[PDB]
Amino acid sequence: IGYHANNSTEKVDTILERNVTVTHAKDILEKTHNGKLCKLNGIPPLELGDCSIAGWLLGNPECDRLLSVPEWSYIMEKENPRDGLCYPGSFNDYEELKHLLSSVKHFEKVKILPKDRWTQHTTTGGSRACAVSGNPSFFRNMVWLTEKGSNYPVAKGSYNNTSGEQMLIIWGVHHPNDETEQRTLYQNVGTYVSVGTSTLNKRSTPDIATRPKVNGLGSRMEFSWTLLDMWDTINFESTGNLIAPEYGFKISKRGSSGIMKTEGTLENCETKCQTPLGAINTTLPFHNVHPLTIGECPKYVKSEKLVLATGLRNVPGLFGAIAGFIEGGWQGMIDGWYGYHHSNDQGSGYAADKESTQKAFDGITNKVNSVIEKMNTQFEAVGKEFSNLERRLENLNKKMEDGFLDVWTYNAELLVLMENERTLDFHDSNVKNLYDKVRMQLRDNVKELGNGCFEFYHKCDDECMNSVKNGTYD
Amino acid sequence: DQICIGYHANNSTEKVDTILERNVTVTHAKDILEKTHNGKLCKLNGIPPLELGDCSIAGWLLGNPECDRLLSVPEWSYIMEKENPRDGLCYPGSFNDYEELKHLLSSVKHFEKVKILPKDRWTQHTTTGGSRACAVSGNPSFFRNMVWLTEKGSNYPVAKGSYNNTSGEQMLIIWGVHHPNDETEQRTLYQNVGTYVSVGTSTLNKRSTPDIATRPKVNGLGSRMEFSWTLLDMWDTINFESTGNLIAPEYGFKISKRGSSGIMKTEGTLENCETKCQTPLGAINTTLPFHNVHPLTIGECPKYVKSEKLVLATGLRNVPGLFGAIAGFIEGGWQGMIDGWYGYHHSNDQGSGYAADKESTQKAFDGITNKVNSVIEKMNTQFEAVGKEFSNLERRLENLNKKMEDGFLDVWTYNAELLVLMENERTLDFHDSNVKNLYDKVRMQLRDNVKELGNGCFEFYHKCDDECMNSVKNGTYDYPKYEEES
Amino acid sequence: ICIGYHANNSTEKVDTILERNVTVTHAKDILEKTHNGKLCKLNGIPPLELGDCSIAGWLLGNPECDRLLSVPEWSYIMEKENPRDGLCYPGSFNDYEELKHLLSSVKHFEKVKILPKDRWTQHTTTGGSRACAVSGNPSFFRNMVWLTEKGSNYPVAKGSYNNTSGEQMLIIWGVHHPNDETEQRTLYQNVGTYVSVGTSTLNKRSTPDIATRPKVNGLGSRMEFSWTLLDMWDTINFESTGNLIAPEYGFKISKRGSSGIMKTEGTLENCETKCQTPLGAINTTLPFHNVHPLTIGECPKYVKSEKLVLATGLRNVPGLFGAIAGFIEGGWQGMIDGWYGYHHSNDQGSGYAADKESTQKAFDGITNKVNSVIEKMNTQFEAVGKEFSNLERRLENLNKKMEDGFLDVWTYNAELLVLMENERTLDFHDSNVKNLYDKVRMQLRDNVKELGNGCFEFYHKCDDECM
Repeated sequence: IGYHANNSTEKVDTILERNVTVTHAKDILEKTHNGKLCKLNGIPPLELGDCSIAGWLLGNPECDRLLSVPEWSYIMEKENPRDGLCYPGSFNDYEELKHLLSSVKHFEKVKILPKDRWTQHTTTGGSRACAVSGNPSFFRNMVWLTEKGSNYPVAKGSYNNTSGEQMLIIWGVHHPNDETEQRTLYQNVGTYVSVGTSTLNKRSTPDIATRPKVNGLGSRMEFSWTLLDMWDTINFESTGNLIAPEYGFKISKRGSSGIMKTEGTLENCETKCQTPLGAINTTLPFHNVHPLTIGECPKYVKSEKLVLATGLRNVPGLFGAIAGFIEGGWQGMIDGWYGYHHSNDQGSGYAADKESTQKAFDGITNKVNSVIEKMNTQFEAVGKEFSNLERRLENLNKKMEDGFLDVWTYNAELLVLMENERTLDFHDSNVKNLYDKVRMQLRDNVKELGNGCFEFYHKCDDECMNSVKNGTYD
Repeated sequence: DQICIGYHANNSTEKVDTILERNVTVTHAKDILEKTHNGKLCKLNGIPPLELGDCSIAGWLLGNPECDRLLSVPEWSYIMEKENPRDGLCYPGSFNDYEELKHLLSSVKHFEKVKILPKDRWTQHTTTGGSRACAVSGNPSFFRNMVWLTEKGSNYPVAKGSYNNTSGEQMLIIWGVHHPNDETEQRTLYQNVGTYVSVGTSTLNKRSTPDIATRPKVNGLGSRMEFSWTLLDMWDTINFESTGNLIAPEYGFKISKRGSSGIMKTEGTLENCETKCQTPLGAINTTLPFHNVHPLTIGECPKYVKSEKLVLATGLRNVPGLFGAIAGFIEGGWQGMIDGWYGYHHSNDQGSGYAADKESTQKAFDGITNKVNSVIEKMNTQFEAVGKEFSNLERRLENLNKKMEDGFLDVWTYNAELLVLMENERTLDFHDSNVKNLYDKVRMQLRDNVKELGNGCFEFYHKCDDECMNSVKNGTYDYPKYEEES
Repeated sequence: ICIGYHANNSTEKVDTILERNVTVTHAKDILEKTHNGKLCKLNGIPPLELGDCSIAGWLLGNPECDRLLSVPEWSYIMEKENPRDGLCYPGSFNDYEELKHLLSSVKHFEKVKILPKDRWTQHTTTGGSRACAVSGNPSFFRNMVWLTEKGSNYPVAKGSYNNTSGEQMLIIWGVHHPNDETEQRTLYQNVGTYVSVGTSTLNKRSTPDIATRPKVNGLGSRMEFSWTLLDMWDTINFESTGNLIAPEYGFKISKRGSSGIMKTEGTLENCETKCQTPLGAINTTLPFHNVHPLTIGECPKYVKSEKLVLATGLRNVPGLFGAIAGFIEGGWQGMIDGWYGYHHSNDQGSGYAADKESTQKAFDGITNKVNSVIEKMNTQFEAVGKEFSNLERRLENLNKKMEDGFLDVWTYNAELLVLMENERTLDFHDSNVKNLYDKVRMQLRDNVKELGNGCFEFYHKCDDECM
């Protein structure tokens, strides 16, 4: 009676030993990507290229050559894009807006307050900070309302959202550098910008103050945004300083996702799980490619290897058989894990025991499937956006992401160490029972050598052997 | 004459899973997953929930007239609110830090409405302002708890009102600012045009100005009322001052908490049962470590888990393993044995029978009882609310909460599933070992005086009466005899 | 010759999954529960000791905070729960909690004068108040300037500063909210005033909120402070027609790594640690601790356990494999060379001789088990104790629910890991003995009578050479 051995050099670790050589193994740690940024469940990412979401939505001219898909599953944005607010300013609840737009089932720009209908006001206001070909220009999607021939009548504009979808609408307030600038632009001095819906009520006043120049400008534009419900109306009214929308964005979501910081470009592959380094195609329970994934991914883990033993100890244990009283394995056996040798005056040979091998194999298959398929895997974004005044909130997020990282790493490491010493012991027991099963038949008619062999007292031809390996014999 | 070592079997069809096998039939099992509720919404630790019925918390606190018929308890342990109540801000508006206020009120040790700035004392101002958006019987009315200060006969003198909190408890006080639809409305209501509303305490400093703008009509109104709130400490004073547009409180709410809880979205009503753990589907009464009833629980509950079954094997493999005994060289089990898990058969010229081995059965039973108790009682279970409130501009914060709740869900589910799979293969193996040792314990006594058949039976060479058997099952036995030999 | 196992005077108890209060020959506690009682340096760098002050009081320069130490560098902040000296002049501080997090850990911190008090000619500059009194006399936040009318005139106040210090600079300013319109005038002449602050990033125009309030420290007025980080080479511009409480100083700040604040009454003591708690410092390699939840540094997983004892030796007898406390009824106190071994009775003498090879292997295995449980534990720098405002009760609870969530995960897992690993360990020893017995039996065979107690009685004579 003996056990299998081969040319393998695959090493695993158990709870009691390490660097233990086994005959076969399974790695349950995915660590390879494809290097490519891909579609996610068949739907592409929004490719911003060199733009920020602000620049894109406002219509920074340097963002004219963007692709713009009707639908996307996540957003590729560079870390520190180049083209954002060409006209220096700020964007209120910018991060909230990014989350909103992270994943969109349908997205269509539509004209809601046409530039031309602003008669009684100058409409061509631009600036060289938004220059296209030396010439002054402006956010393609916004209108800079300024005095007309020395007069700025109350500006009123409204829009009933009849597009049949929620609509994202953005507006701005211009903050002059000094009182003089305020006048040459708007005539009036104590101005206001007023925005209303069923939900939104807001009246801003310009904050005229002295500031350092950004892109050569001391003035600023502060943008705000809102979701106009279906069949609801938005009302703009202003005595000056209103930067009005010309367009709105029909938006229907969906499921919500996240933004991926990367320099690379979309490549036309598929994936259910994307990382900033490349896409992951795996059934394995854990990965260590990169923490900031998007999609349905394995548990990220701080391990370098998680190798599960599946075969037995390779010898060229709890039950004292394998590498025990049966000193070594048989390379000559290839039909299975456990089996017989048998020496006869009709010839020698190695014959695997198909029934106990098959059972052991079913068990190990079940173990590996348990460790792999009990793992619940849902869609997550991981990489989140936080402002400069949200350092506590950002850290709460980190402490949380790190918290799970440690839980999964420790558990996966130990699950593998514990399950490996069980597996080797399992093989040991399988052999010990095969030996005992044969011993309990032969009894007296054989001398138990002690090396796992039985020397027959009587002659045992090829017909007699088969009975022993069968369970027949007598 | 012969004696046989064996193990219990029964009519059971209960199946469990191990790490190596599945759908394995065992003689007894324990389900450690609670999945039944009582369908009722109950008191929580003896204290009722606040039943809002068709109202929102805003509607309730402000005194929306459609909320007149609410119960109002002095004390509650959580709040039942519908998803999308019907009666909130009858006069269209907003409520600042509304969600924070809901959390504050989620659980309250004592709650009493008290009159702090009596409506009548506002002489020099009109006080009867109402609106048909808050209509009670066609007629115009208003939030029962608030006062709409308006011009009196073409005059709106500065309005001053203060209150020293002498109630001996923190007091929740709410006020509002009215945002007219146009400048004309502003005048016919308040005369003055550049108005303000000013509120102060030792802690709060706020001056609002009305935002007069054009808006779509909600409940037929283009105007809006924006409410704010604060906690007035004990022995501290609140000062209101305004040249117009103040919607002043008439009442305040004595509030003493407590512990903080949460709000439950449901359509159902309180039913007068008890529970330590409430779900939107019904209450849970269990000692089990895990449940799968519903994620949004309130109280002290089992770990919610995405499993369908978590069955722990306690008995042995039902046969009608690591140690090669059970369903091994002892091919099957004995249905005829009912005194225990392991035991003897024995064939005598005085009769046959089955006799369980009380000492090894009792030990095995104590071990399995300890295993099950370990898995169950090591589970730490504290009071939590789970269901949280987030505003429209708090989608990131809400998602952080979800990612967190989902994070633990996966941890517990994976661990519970595997803990059960691992512990089950140990249990079956444990029984196997128990039998193997009982067999070996008998073999090592008899030695020569018996032929080891190989099926777990021993055929005696000498005769072994009922007195001889007892010695073998005792551990006595010996042996001088001998015969045979002969 | 016999086969048996070790026993000793030990009374150390462990629990397994099947039994409890089981006595073993040796054990290892993997739960750290001792501190040194001292508050210490953290990785060689001291904490900022605020003593009786709040961070506001410190930064603004509340006079009652004059005698503070002030280090150029610190790894965390000691602040009392409810300090005594904060805003002596009643008010508020905007995004205060965010500011505390910013300052929790600082690589370099230097106060520098950016808008000298003297250069405010055309304005009165000596404004004080008895709420900030130093020796009866009125005083004011040492780091701030109270700009007031000069002889009945308050010209537009302009002051700017280009950040040339070569480091980000934390700058703080305030707006004074008078009690009534009259106070506004006797302080600033003008009535419709504003305070305006600008940088490349910050744009803000505040107006004073004149209203009636209860007195705090005898004052109905209030000062509302705000703050900003002025980037390197960027400029900040102040402009105001009144009510501006201007900075005289700014704080060069370079961080670092970010940490947290520790609420405590104690004082720094000049010890070292990698892990500090409010009760004392922890020096351990153990995977879990139960000293205190609010730690700072690199600490073991906090856990709700009272004991986590790992069995390492075998069952102490004065199992799965039926040997230990089985057919070999008890252990030998007379054996001291190892865990398993032989007795042997000879006509040349008796004795106990441990089996060095199987003992050494078992010992290597158990050493590996204990090392696995301990060294697989990933331990990173965390702060745990966080600051939340009165209007952040939801956010604070999200943090608690999270901290409690992991506490339960680790506690349950550590408890069960120990229970499961202990029944494996005892069984491991059992198997080791069973195999040593079988290894000897399979040699002797016929030449000996197997007694059944783990001994073999030789048929032939077996001298010391035969043994």
